[PDB]
Amino acid sequence: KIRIRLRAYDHEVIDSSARKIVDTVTRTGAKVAGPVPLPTEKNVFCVIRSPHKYKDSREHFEMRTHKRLIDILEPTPKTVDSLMRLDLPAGVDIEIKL
Amino acid sequence: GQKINPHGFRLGVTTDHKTRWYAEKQYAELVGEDVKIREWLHKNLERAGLSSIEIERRSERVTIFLYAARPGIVIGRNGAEAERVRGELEKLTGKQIQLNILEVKSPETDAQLVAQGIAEQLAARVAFRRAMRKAQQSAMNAGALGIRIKCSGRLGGAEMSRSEGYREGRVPLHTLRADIDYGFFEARTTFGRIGVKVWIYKGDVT
Amino acid sequence: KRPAMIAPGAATGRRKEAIARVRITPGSGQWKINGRTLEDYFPNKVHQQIVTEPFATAGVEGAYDVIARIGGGGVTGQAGALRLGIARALNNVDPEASRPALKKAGMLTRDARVKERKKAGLKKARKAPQYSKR
Amino acid sequence: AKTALKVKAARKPKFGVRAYTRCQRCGRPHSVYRKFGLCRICLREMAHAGQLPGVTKSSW
Amino acid sequence: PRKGPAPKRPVMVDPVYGSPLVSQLVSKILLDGKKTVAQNIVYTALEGCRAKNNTDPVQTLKRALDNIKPSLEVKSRRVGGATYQVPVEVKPARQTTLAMRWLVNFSRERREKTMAERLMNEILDASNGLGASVKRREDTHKMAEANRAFAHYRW
RNA sequence: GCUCGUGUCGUGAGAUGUUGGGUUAAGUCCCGCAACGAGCGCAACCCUUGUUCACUGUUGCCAGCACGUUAUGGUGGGGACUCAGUGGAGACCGCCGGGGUCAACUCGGAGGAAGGUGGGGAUGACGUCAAGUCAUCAUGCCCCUUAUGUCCAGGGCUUCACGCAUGCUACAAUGGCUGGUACAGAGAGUGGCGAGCCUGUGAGGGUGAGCGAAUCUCGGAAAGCCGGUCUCAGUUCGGAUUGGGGUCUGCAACUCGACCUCAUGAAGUCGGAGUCGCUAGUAAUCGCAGAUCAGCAACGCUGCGGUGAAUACGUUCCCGGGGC
Ligand SMILES: [Mg+2]
Ligand SMILES: [Mg+2]
Ligand SMILES: [Mg+2]
Ligand SMILES: [Mg+2]
Ligand SMILES: [Mg+2]
Ligand SMILES: [Mg+2]
Ligand SMILES: [Mg+2]
Ligand SMILES: [Mg+2]
Ligand SMILES: [Zn+2]
Repeated sequence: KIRIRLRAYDHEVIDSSARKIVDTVTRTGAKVAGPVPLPTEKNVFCVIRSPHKYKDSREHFEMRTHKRLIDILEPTPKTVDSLMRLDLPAGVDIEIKL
Repeated sequence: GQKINPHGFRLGVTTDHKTRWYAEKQYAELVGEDVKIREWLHKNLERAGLSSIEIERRSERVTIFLYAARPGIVIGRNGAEAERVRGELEKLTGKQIQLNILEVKSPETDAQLVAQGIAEQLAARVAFRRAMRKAQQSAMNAGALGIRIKCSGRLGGAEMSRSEGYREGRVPLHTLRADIDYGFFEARTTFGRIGVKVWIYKGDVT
Repeated sequence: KRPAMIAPGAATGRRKEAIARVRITPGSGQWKINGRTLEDYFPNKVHQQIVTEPFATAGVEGAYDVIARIGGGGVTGQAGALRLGIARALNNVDPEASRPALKKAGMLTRDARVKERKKAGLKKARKAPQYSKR
Repeated sequence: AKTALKVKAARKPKFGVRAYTRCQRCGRPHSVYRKFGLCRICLREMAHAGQLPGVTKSSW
Repeated sequence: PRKGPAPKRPVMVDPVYGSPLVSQLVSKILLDGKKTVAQNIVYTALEGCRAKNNTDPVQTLKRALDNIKPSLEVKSRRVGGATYQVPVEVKPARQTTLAMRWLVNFSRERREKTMAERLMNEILDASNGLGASVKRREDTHKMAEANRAFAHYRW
């Protein structure tokens, strides 16, 4: 019941946000499933290092998306208001499935 | 010619990204507006001296941290210049901009402002050796553990290009735990432009 | 010197990107890997020896049943993972009578040999494009 | 790139198939990534400077 | 290499015949990385061997290998302005390797249709004392004897 | 490896440090020493892989428990196993023995998933080549300004007596064809990935769920194994070329797209002098995925796993480099 999907690029801020969510809902009772980590999206970009005629030397980059999942077993409309009104860091987004 | 950018090398390890937002269907357009914001701010606020522009987004609302040595230019008189630059920012982007301007505690220790000053002196036609020595001495008076400055180009208005450099202390570029601040600027002279690069070893971090 | 102990047990095995969940139990010595029998899942004697020989080098012999759940990798990698899993199961069942010989045979060890990654400017992990001077 | 080419690429094409990408910072028409616009050089330099969130060097 | 003698990978034994020789034979056939194909060929050849003679196929393979094993072979030497063919004694491992390589190559060169019993025919002929492999062993020994005068250049 | 501060030597450029002995992958350390120090490089810190623990348990997993349409962990449920991903542990010549004047190191052994840097990546010192890029961007000066700006249609960048280079497919039987049947990893997806059903020889078309995705789709892995068949034939090898009939994308496939199908069936019998890659999960081969991208000339590139070798006596010779 009540899904919370957290996505960001830094696992430190992911973990901090998940801890804040779970400690908030708990402060409002509502027992909630622990933050379960989904597989991290791993996009890879290869780029010719030089601006011209040098293809054998290249640079690789990744955009790792870290995802965590929270279940709010207890309905608790007070926790509903809390989870819609609290503030989260800009780097992480929130997805609430009612 | 073959050296990596220190900031990119230490990105994620010790230093952090200048932009903090998440978006997976608009990523390109947010990148474009960020580029527009940064170009506009750099082109219209040279006088203040920009260490960094840090961009955050929550929901169609953008937040700009402007790390400047002298925010007097940015704030103008009683925030008039701050209001006008914010208004130009809404005009440029179309979103709600919350702009805040922060000091740099040690401008003589921040590499980007050091490159700013060295390039300004070179443009004002100060002897490059004297400028580099002054910047180096000021950095070590502040208390940096290592300075390295390199000016490349038609130094002194000459014809051939040189790559004159100064350094003392320790600047371990190869060490990832080493906190190395990197700055770069271009002195626009009557003879092309001079590239000034500055590495400053702040210390060691975990 | 003692003929070890029969005793149930379980372990896990891994080799070349292949995972082997092994559960060894007293029995007749028959096999069932992913439901199908040994002669079905490892259809040929090419690499049945590599999975049977843990018992041969242990005191117990083909009078001791095993159930295997195998995932990932190819046939040989799965064989190696299953062998390591059985070796570890025998280890943690009887760590005194089968441990010395079982480790000496180089079987309580997981070889980290994994496919080396491809590298930019090279056709494969180490193969290089044909150099052509002038 | 040429300014006329940049504005022509920006404007809606006559036929849908005639559109193309262009580096949104640079104007470069080759090697433009759909994920974040930009181009080869623009991606490399901006990722090094740290304006692209989530993008870091990969050394797996 | 400069640093020193690189370690040798241990040779495994054939599960069926219980001899490292057959494993070395399959690893020498072993074209394209197809171990199963190579040892299907090898097992078929050995079974054909035991079919045509009652003796053990591993024993007949061993006898063929001893009949193809070279004792000494000549190598090029850059002494002076002309090249020499210095005869050098061959260690047991090197000579087993040479015998296996020659067996496999001449089996591949034989005129019969299929590789399996091309190799079977070559093995039987070598064990008897005939064939291209034995001929090459005799020729290399003959040329070593011809150039035997340079046994003092060994280092 | 390249240097510096101070000292010292020399009229001076300069030298010493940085030579010597030993060692190391390493200017890595050790010993002695007119040197005493420091800095950039080496190493380590980072990423990934190999062992293990704690925490969490869905979209992942199913050992014990209860049904499921027969059936599908489908179900309640479970923290065991696997895995996912956060935080820890683990390797340090740390222990034992020998060598090593000792000392650095070195050899052997035990423990251990791993032993002497465990494998791989990121990382490229002072500088060299007036090396490449004014065409990614930026810019000094010079030049164009009813044109060297700029818009458009058509053409060209795809030409072809030739030469070189990098690849692909081959020349077959360790193979071709055909039926059946196993085992992956890493990735991508809403103008997208598209299942299922119907239709067509097929490319495809028509309907069309599901999935912003550990859920749904791409999906089939191929090599391999097993049965049948071909029987050494320029072939049931090879698939170039050429003729016919099509499909799809696109405003539009003539120049100049991919694909399907029918027919055609070229050179090629293992390649001269010469030359290239590779020391292990490597070479060899086998398929898969992605970027760009309406489509695609992609056999390219960057990755991914499957199968999986032979050999290294040695430094004499060839090429490149290091100390004196
Ligand atoms: Mg070249
Ligand atoms: Mg296009
Ligand atoms: Mg290093
Ligand atoms: Mg030039
Ligand atoms: Mg110009
Ligand atoms: Mg062309
Ligand atoms: Mg996605
Ligand atoms: Mg090597
Ligand atoms: Zn660009």
